[PDB]
Amino acid sequence: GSDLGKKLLEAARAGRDDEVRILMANGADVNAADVVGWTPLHLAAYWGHLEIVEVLLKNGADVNAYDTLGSTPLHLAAHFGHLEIVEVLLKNGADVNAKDDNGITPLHLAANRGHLEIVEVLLKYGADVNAQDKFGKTAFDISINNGNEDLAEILQ
Amino acid sequence: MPNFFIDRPIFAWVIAIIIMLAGGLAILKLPVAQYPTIAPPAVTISASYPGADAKTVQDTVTQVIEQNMNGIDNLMYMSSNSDSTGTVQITLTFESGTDADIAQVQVQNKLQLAMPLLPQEVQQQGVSVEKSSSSFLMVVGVINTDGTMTQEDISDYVAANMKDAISRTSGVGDVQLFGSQYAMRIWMNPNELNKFQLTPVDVITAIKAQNAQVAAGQLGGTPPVKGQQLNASIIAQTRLTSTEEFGKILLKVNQDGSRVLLRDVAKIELGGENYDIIAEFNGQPASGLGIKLATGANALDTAAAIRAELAKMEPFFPSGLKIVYPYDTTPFVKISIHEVVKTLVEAIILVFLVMYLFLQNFRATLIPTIAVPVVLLGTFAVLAAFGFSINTLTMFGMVLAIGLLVDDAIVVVENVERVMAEEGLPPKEATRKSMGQIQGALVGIAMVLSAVFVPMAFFGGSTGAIYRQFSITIVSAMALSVLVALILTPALCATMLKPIAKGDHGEGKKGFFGWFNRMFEKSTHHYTDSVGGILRSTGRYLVLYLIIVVGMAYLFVRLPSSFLPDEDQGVFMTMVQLPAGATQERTQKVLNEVTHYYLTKEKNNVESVFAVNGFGFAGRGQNTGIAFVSLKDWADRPGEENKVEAITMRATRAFSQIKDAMVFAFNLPAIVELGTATGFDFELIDQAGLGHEKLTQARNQLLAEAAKHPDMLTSVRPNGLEDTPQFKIDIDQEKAQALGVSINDINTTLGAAWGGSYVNDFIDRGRVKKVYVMSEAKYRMLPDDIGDWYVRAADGQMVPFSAFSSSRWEYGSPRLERYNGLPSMEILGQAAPGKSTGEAMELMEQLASKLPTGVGYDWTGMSYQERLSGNQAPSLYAISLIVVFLCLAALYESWSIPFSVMLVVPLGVIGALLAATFRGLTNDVYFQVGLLTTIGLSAKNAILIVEFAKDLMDKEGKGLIEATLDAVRMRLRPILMTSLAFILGVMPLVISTGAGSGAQNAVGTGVMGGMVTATVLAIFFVPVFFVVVRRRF
Amino acid sequence: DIAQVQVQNKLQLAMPLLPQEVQQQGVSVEKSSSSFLMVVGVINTDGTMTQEDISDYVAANMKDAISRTSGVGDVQLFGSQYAMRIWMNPNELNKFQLTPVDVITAIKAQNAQVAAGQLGGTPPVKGQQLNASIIAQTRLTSTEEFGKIL
Amino acid sequence: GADAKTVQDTVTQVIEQNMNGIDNLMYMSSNSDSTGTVQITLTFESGTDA
Amino acid sequence: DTAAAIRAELAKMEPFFPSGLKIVYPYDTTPFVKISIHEVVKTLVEAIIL
Amino acid sequence: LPTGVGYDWTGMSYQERLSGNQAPSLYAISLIVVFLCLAALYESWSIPFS
Repeated sequence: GSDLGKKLLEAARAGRDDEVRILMANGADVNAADVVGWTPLHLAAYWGHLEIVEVLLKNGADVNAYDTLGSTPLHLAAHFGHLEIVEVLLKNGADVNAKDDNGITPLHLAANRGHLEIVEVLLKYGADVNAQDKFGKTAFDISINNGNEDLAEILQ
Repeated sequence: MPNFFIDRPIFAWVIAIIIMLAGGLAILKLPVAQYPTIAPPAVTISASYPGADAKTVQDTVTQVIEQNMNGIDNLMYMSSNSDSTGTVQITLTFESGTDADIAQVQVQNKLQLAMPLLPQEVQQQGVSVEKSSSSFLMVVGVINTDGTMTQEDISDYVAANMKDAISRTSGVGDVQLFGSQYAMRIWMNPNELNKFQLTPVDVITAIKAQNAQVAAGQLGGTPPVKGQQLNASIIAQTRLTSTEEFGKILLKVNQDGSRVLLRDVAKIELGGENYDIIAEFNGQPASGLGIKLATGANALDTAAAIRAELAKMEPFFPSGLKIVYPYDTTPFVKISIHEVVKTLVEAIILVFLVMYLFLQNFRATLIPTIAVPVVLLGTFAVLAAFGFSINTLTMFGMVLAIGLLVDDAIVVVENVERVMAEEGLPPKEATRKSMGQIQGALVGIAMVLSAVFVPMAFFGGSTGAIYRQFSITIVSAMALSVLVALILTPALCATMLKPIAKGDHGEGKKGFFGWFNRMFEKSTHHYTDSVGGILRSTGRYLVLYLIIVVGMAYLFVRLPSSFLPDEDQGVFMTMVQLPAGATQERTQKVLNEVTHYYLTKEKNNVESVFAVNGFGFAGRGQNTGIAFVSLKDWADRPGEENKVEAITMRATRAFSQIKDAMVFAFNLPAIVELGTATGFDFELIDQAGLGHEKLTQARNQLLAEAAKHPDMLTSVRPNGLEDTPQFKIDIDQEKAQALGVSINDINTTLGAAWGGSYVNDFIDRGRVKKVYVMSEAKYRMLPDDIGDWYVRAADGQMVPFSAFSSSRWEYGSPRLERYNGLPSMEILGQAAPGKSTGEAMELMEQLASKLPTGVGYDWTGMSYQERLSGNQAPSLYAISLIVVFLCLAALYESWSIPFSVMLVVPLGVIGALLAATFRGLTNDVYFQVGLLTTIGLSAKNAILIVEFAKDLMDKEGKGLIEATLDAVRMRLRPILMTSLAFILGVMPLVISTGAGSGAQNAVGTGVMGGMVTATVLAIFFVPVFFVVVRRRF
Repeated sequence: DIAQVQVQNKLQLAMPLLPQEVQQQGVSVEKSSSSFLMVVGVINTDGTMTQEDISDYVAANMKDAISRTSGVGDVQLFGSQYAMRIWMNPNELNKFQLTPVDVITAIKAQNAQVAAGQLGGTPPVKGQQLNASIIAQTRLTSTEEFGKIL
Repeated sequence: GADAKTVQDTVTQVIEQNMNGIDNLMYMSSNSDSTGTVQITLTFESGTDA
Repeated sequence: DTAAAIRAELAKMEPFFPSGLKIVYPYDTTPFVKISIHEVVKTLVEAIIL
Repeated sequence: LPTGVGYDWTGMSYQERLSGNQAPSLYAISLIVVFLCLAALYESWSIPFS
């Protein structure tokens, strides 16, 4: 909500390392949030900017931050296939078994697109495979609807 | 021909009378506009699929029409823009020379067969094919001072009452509306619909069922029974007129007999159709309508008739209502067309009295005062015949010709006055002897100038429509000047002149006149000895020629090319663009700051401020906004600090401080519909089915790599919009049927509650208005209110949106633009202050060859006309030079001679190039036209020197040098008359600021500069060239 | 031109009389000569491109951009675009007590783009700081999305 | 089924609302019968291409 | 002229063709009408020579 | 008639008053174009007057 956080939000989505590091030098808030509830971590995990997501959490950015609906940056990264960001936000203390207000884990978002490497990355770190959304749907049923075989055998 | 109109003078007169009356039938009929139709004809399909996004429109409305615009004639573009409000706008663009009506019907029809592909939700709203001129002749604003009204009431009182009234007016064309005529809206409270177990679907049903019109039939209708004595129509239940009646319709009944209505569930009101736009005239809640001109009418009289029609109904409409004019250009067009009339009538005065200074005879001065009006009136007649009009371009065309109009009269008058003085011959014999010297030179000059200006008319495409006005006008003017110099002027010389006998060289007696004749003779003898001294020495003054040519060519490159000067039309604009995800309240907080700045600090210049939230250029979104700033008359704004080129800078500087708002104030361009600031319209296209995101990556890459060459690329901007948050609901198809819920119920509920559904039509005061249904803002602003909407399953139990749906956010584009069917994104920019455009074009079509696989480029806008053009001017001027050389070899009967005349074109050019440099003037079209005029009349004042010298060396055999001396002596006087009259008539154009400043100056500076040089240099060089060429051959 | 205009002005009276199975396919009115100005062929030199694959690319990426040309009144494709052809089997439909009408209803109920609305719309309330679009359904855009149709 | 007033409100006053601004138009008449049938007759100047 | 516009536009797509697609012209009547005029042009040139 | 009730012609009655308003300018433009032709033919302002 301050004039230093809005610039961080603007430069993280556009992918600028110089401006982001500078604005972080001046003590800008890396927990900044848009009118939707997004820190630059979410924007980087959404648009595929590493060398930035590696920078925001060193400066003290909240990894398990959530927006006005409960979507962490893992939800955004696990939904598009940013593996080099998934293996990062987890090394920095991200809740892999997280849940938005609806009730989906990042497995329910990675099994939809077919990002099997990320499925392995996540269940390596204790991702619940018997979890259910408010619909009563696991990752197995979601991999079956889409009719995949890899994600079908990964989950036994 | 001349010796014919000497013993037959009255004959000449009756021509000069006809081509005078023929002008009067054109001063009164010719339509007066600001600029003619130069833009490429174009049409704009428009369609608002309401309560939608940018992809829904792209996939259901835009791509469909974009596939079925097949077999259109003379098509260049298929530009398209789909917004998030729902409105798609498709802009075609046809060639130059195309009928707009035929193209418009071709489009209307190729769409009429594409209509039954669009949904049943656009066919209702309908599309609107209409020509694009973007040219508001004038805008009208309607206010309620009291404050009892709103935008949605003034809009209706304007539509139902006045739009009709000013539409029956003379030359009014199309009338656009700001605001929206009345419409009854039903705002629903889902907290009350659950209680009564209702939804916004059986409401749609009850409103479509209890307002429709039904056909019944007749009584005693044929075929009748024998013995019927009565026939009368039958009328069943019909439309609902008053809003109260809507509160009387039934939806259901409960077990206890309680009857359910609308009143107890929804809230019924009369408002507008679309609330997105919000107009304010100085903060006062206001609205208005906009008028654009009918093709082939007079704008001055049209505006003077509309300013009357609006008073004819002044007293009838309620008290508290006022009518103001935020944007008009006629107060500027009237000046722009008058500041030249007082220039032409000031030029005939100056050429009248200059001849009183040199000739010193009243009867000698009246002759051009008679010829020039004849020529102007015949020019107006010729324009009226070709369908042309009166514009700024056409009038400036005859302004920078007036010298060629007075030159063809004084050359005839001063030569007969020189003969009557050197030989004492009477006027008849003196004229019939002079025209025995000039009758052929004037025809050669006619051909020369025809070849000089004509090629300018075949040029590019949009500049063609400008050069063509100029060329047609000037060619008509010179064609009539030469005729009246072969028809009327010599007859006038044979009658009006008064006999003088030999030895009347002119000595003068007491006043300015004796001094002037004496000094003229003295300066003439000295100048003549000087030209002799020069003729003794060639090389010197033959190498200076190369110095001048080199300086000219080196100045022709430090001249920043342009198209037209921006001027003070009395109005400018401000543009507000806020961050994405911005509301209407913030934009209005910014526009009220704008208004306070313009009404508090600049009230000495600013008349009013017309702010429009939601009407931005390059976007109709809730984010942006515009403001039309109008200024006081030019007498109330004296000086240079009180112009628009300074208020623009003041306002830009002040609004740069506005936090979280990109504000930009700018002046109007000369040609509104056209592009400005010599930019380029580049655009990326995806020809491999790449996504929007990958093409956005390619664009960001190209921008990050174009800031690498700031030497020729300065501000390379994406004209489009960056992606912005959006709410993705995912309807679970399993849990929706597990409870027995129809999906066409879910989607309908959502769209009606949040987007508004055109349900039906109703009648009010004898006019059709619309019936919209929507939710009440309180219940549709945020998520987490979704759970308030309960839809009905077949089992009766009502289910919320929380059981079916999941929710998420995503960055999806608010605007999606196209080009020729394929997705694309536009990229603007401009060449550095010193570099040309072609360099910036080749650079970034070299930077575009390095983009990912499947991404191509294309040019649009003004940059497309330069691809199929550019190489027209050099070839056309080369063939013009050939034509001139041949027309002069015919006139002199020699292949070498002409070069002498053809070596004075760079003299009158360096003067203009020096003046426009000392004044900071660009290479406008006015500047090129002034260059051409100076070239033409310098060649004219040289052709006669050479013809005199040649005739003296063939008829009299005086010799080369002596004959050239006699010729420069004879012709000195008229050359100064022309130069002086032209300079004096044009000086007001170099000084006159205010109205028509950037154009008057752009013309007059170049003209004056070229004239000084082609007068004080051409008196000295052309004899050198003549002798040189005669010696070398 | 005016001839085509007169001809197409008389259709407007006839088009509402035709079935929704013709209009939905697209009527076409066109000046034309009866003989081909020319033919333009497209071939995959190497392979891995069946007639279908070449005809698609031709219709999508080079047919419309040529029919818009000035001088081309009519263009005939020697093939057809792609389309999610749905070859059904009765022995599996009577096994589920289904019919093609339910298939079509489900499809056109699940491949549809809804006019959702707008977050923070117009007219808003005092104190709103948000503006977004809403999205509920999309065009299934693939083959593995049509199969999940319920 | 529509009577003469319903069509002058719905059909005719919304067409003659747009028919203004056409080139070389001498006059325009209109008729609105009871069978719903509506006619609008625009008369242009002589020398005009029809 | 139409055929020239088309032979231009086609060149404006070949760069974006996938690996293997090739444009052939199995049927064109224009190659004859610009040769039927050339063999008569050079004919009337030989005529003035002779 | 009462106030707010005007009249206007149409059909042949429109062209009738059009011609009635045209004739007076026609009789003049056809005379001041005979005067000029005669003065030109005979080069005198008295012959056409007579």
